Amino acid sequence: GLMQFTLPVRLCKEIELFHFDIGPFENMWPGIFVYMVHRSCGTSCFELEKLCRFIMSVKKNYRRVPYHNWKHAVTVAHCMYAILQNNHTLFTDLERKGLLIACLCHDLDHRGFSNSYLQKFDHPLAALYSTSTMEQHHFSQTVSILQLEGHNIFSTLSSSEYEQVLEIIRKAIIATDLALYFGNRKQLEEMYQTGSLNLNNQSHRDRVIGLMMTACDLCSVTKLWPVTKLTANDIYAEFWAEGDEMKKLGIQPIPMMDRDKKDEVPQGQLGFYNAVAIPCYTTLTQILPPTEPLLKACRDNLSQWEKVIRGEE
Ligand SMILES: Cn1ncc(C(=O)N2CCC2)c1C(=O)Nc1cccc(-c2nc3ccccc3o2)c1
Ligand SMILES: [Mg+2]
Ligand SMILES: [Zn+2]
Repeated sequence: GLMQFTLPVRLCKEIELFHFDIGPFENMWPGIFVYMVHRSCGTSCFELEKLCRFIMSVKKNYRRVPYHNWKHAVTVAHCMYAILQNNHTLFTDLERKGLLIACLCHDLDHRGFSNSYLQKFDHPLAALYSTSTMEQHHFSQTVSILQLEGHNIFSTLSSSEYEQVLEIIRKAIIATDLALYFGNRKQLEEMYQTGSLNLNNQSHRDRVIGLMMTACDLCSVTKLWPVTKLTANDIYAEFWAEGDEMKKLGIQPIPMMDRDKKDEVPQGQLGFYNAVAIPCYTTLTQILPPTEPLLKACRDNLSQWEKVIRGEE
């Protein structure tokens, strides 16, 4: 009850910044996450014994893949923490509880393959969930872990509060389907420009939490250049393995996934920064002004990729 988590000085300060890197010491990631829940939500919102057991079960259900691993889960949760901390008064007690858990759980049991590859492979998950395949599975894995003995971190919520938090978590995890991001951002852009955006409209909140989820999920593009550049290696390690599996099924992969077209990576990052990242953090900064450091860091990284192309690195 009086058991406060404390970080070493440099972490205590740097963890409040959007561009914080959680570091290569795995055994500290759980304490980093509790620290973020305690400061974001209160030291009262979860039973520590249940939270710790929830976190360790969630960790055990991430796989040893190069990118969509336990470190991605905690990085994405840290990005959400930064947003919530910079937008204190805009979010309810339940949204703060739900969204950090959503971020930790958002890629549970990811095998390092896209929804596309599952569909072309004819994976059982593709038959069970026709759209947002992996994301309905991640949500499904989250409920499973929540139903383990001694793992219900929401035990002291009412029936209605419990259904609300699981609904926040479900929508939050589905929104990490980047196929859904494009229309969600276009609608938020229109609603912001015409002035119809209303944070008391529940369907409007849903959309704003969706864009935050996309923003946190993509947050490798908002780190310092060395973190961004080295995360891109892990991202492409998975992409190229998927490309290999596409060729094994008799299908030429898109160039993004073809390790033969490794040369085209820098131009591919430009496309992604221009088509996805910059629009995402632009719309997010318009709706939530204090998230502007994500946009600025993203722009800096775009400029760094332009320098790679111009043979300056
Ligand atoms: C940095 N980052 N962070 C998350 C993701 C992402 O999309 N994820 C889905 C699971 C994480 C990415 C990312 O880089 N996406 C991306 C998007 C569109 C195109 C390209 C691209 N690269 C190419 C290289 C050579 C030729 C053509 C190429 O096209 C790359
Ligand atoms: Mg995902
Ligand atoms: Zn993710």
